[PDB]
Amino acid sequence: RQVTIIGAGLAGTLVARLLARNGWQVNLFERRPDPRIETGARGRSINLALAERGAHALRLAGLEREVLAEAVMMRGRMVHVPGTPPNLQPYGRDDSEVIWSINRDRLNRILLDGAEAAGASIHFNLGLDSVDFARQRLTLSNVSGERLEKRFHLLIGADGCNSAVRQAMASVVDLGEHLETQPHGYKELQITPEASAQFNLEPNALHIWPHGDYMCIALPNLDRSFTVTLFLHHQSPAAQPASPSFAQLVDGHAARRFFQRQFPDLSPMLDSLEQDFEHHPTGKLATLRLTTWHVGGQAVLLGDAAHPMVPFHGQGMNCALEDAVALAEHLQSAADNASALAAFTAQRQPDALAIQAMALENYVEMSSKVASPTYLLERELGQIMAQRQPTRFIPRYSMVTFSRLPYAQAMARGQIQEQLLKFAVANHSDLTSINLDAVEHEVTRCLPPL
Ligand SMILES: Cc1cc2nc3c(=O)[nH]c(=O)nc-3n(C[C@H](O)[C@H](O)[C@H](O)COP(=O)(O)OP(=O)(O)OC[C@H]3O[C@@H](n4cnc5c(N)ncnc54)[C@H](O)[C@@H]3O)c2cc1C
Repeated sequence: RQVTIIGAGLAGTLVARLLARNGWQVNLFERRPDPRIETGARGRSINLALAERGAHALRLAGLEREVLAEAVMMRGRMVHVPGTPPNLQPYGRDDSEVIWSINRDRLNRILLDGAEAAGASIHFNLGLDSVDFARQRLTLSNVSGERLEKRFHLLIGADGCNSAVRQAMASVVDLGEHLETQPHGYKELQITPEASAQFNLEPNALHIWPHGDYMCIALPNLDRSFTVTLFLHHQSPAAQPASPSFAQLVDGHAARRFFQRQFPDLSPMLDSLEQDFEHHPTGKLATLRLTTWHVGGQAVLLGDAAHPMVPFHGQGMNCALEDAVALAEHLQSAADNASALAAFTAQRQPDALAIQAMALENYVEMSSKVASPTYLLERELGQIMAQRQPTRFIPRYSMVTFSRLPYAQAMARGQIQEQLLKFAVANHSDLTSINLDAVEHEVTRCLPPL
């Protein structure tokens, strides 16, 4: 059984390992050069939040130990707001609930080694150009433009949010594609080990600078450098045309004044802010949903290729790793590749839609809009119910971040919990008019333990 994978990123390299371990002949093609070839280059790859979902997918592949050896433990959040230095807000309810920060290039190199150790052949410096589904052949382009034609039996599209495989599929089947762009862009910035230490930025934490309609978030690296992401409107809306947006930050000097005003404890650590701002492009935020992820038994999409999402729950990589495991499982036990791909799509598509929406709801949190009094009372009640019934009432964030519950079931339980809270608080001022024992009974009736 032979398979061709396009894209030696996170999902593609993991599924290569799993399939090769299961006895598949795996050929993996990647447009970029092999990052394991030693150069003088200082890598500027971002650090990623690896949660229990991703960690478990790596465990199944036998790689968790190697990845975590090169990852920084984030025990909690540091929320930077004016008035006092931040204190750690620890994760969940014990020490075992942490998030790991792993550098993208480090993870990629570990996955590549893992894929080759399992028997996969990885071919770099070759970009997928086109696919011929009738004759079962695809075309790759090399660095100078030479076009190489190859046979495939099964094509896995793991080539990212602008997947060339997906583009090829659209020419033979209606993907039912819907694109939802968001008004925020992002810019990746860097903190050196020296800057971070000078201003005492805690390495073992996730750092956030909230500011209503815009914000920054930073994740640590092994060498004490941090990667910072600014999220900010591309343009100022028609109302509030003076509100901050990238269009006002016409150059690095404007960027610097923006940070000095809005993020004063962060600006001094951004040594290369001006250059980073001008040299790096402003990224776009979008969600892309497809009704179908496969063409018969010939081709399938996974990871960012199948379901681009906004980066606001730190789950795109975690979802991509989950995808790789599921795809390998379905391909190993299916009647033909066509059955495997349909079964895989039916399992993972509802979960992808769920995290895409929950990421957007996490993204919608980033707003200057105040919390309703109703909302605050619901939150207080939910914290009490979480204490009294910790196996039934679990905040949706913890279900997503610290468990392996399928995304769609996390969203379903969150819906039940929110309905329960909405009716318990409906026409009550404060908490003292709410019968907490009666509410706890409703929690027991409506939410089975996990
Ligand atoms: C700012 C930001 C922060 C994020 N933070 C997090 C986080 O904290 N946690 C998290 O879980 N996720 C995070 N994500 C999401 C995460 O980066 C992605 O979901 C993840 O990288 C997708 O993995 P993938 O393997 O599907 O795609 P990729 O990692 O993008 O891999 C695609 C690969 O295919 C290759 N390729 C592309 N086109 C071709 C072609 N034509 N031919 C051959 N090869 C090709 C590319 O070179 C690349 O190697 C973040 C995203 C952004 C933008």
